[PDB]
Amino acid sequence: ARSTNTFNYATYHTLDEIYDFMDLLVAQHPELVSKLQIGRSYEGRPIYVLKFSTGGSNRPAIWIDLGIHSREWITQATGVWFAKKFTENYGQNPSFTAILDSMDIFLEIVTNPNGFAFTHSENRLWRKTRSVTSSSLCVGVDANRNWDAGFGKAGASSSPCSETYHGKYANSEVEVKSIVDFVKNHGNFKAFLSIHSYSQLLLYPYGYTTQSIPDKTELNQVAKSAVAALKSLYGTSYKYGSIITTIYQASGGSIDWSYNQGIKYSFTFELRDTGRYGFLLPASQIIPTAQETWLGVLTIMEHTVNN
Ligand SMILES: [Zn+2]
Repeated sequence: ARSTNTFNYATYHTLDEIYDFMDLLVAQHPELVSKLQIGRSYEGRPIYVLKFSTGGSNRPAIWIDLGIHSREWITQATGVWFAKKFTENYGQNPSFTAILDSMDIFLEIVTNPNGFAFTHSENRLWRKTRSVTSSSLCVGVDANRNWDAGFGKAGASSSPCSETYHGKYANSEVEVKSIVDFVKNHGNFKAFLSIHSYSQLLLYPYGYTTQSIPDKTELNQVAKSAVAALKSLYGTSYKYGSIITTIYQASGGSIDWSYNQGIKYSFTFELRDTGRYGFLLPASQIIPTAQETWLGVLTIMEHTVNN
């Protein structure tokens, strides 16, 4: 509440608390962290990105988004923890410090702020945006089916009332197009990580196609390493693979898009658990989730700085 050291990372928070936290961190570490507004949500909420940088030009960067599906509360929670951890670990952990000395990290903690507020206000299990309009009484888009990556192919629904509605057209959702513009403008993203829950998967492209990416040996080996790393803290077991082979055909996804933009290190995380609590993960599992998931992200970041 009054500092990042006082903020309770072991509980779920509302939108206003997470936004206030962003200000606390920026005030506490003005030299390392910048808050960027890359857009406004459908219902006009600021869309915020935290930039961690040690200086430089337009340094190669890591993108990280969390909470694009609003009900996956473990992701926004992890996302606050990560932001603190970046400030803690800089100059303490030789490895994280070599990363920030050369690369920037862009972290979007609440990708889908309207959906998030709605999970607090009215429906805990809401996952879509809150865009209206058309020939429908149904609200919102699945923002992870809205990307220009096999948009409107099988693996996404053309029904507005669907939980997997893709939207009217690729990048209809302002929460998506804001990211698109942001990353295309920057032009120097090397990794792109989207954070989801649940089922304990690490996934690389594609969802939308059975085509093998050209980088599949490397991405596979990276995913293997990062899952090994993650499991080392608490024994938490992930599976890894391409989206389409591991789950099922899915179109308009984040990672397919970023990989098609030439961002090679494009991974999605589905965090704990495997279905005991599902989206309603106990607050007592926040910090352990955040701590292990860090070891997996770190591993990918290392690989990135290195290739
Ligand atoms: Zn999700």
